[PDB]
Amino acid sequence: KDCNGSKVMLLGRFKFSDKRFGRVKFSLKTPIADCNKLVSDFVKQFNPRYINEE
RNA sequence: AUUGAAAGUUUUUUUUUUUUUUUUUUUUUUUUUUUUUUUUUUUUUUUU
Repeated sequence: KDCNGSKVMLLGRFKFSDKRFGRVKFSLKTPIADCNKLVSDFVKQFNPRYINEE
């Protein structure tokens, strides 16, 4: 939902059989494009199933 | 049936010889097998 900050994502070799391995987050370094309106449109059109990452 | 007649114009002789339809005469002169086409798309080096 937030353009200026992402959630935590599982990625790497071990991300299920471990707690301290496979926790990464994304961020925009050049937010030069309007993004919040785009995210709002996407969630208002498709209504994606929000999920949480252990 | 004569004045009154009975006789092959016949035998014999090669139209033959000499002489290459011959010499010269390149089926060649030219014409680009080119021309448009991305070896491309899909796939988390990974779990009890």
